[PDB]
Amino acid sequence: VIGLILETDEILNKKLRERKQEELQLDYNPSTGQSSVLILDGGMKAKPYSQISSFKDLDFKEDIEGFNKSICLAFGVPQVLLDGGNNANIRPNIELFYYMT
Amino acid sequence: LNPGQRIIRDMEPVSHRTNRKPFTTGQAYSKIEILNRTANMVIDSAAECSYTVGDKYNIVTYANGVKTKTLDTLLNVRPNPFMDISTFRRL
Repeated sequence: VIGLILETDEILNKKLRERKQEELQLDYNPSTGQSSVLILDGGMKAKPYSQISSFKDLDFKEDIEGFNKSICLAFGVPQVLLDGGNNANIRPNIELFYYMT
Repeated sequence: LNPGQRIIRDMEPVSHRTNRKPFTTGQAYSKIEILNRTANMVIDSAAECSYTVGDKYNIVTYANGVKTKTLDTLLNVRPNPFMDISTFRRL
């Protein structure tokens, strides 16, 4: 994860560059820091980057639910017994499980 | 007798197997859960049912001289001297 990308076309003193990387990161965090405004001098720019691979494309709920349901189907245990439900769901499912399986 | 049984015989002298892919059948049964469960359900439900021998119809049959008690024992209790009733029904 990245918060800010700043670009310059000159070789600006690697050591103090890393020091400023630490300083900005600590200062601009609202949990530990009280700064909000940044001023760029000397020609340093800010690249408007985006996020390439997010965690919202990985929607794995339906597949995992399907695998669990298919395993329960294979053994024969009704899903209501594992999850739990209302009385009309509780007792007939218990009878069906015991008898049929 | 039927005057046209010879034509029906000539149309199909012998039976044809309709289970085209036995090996694929076995592999699918052995490695996929929605087939194993359904097939086992059908076979077990069919094997659970019993049978009752009742009245005797006054017709000439292929096998004659068999009493009601013997049929009751064969269909319900133990068909073969060497095999289970449940195994026989499931097979």
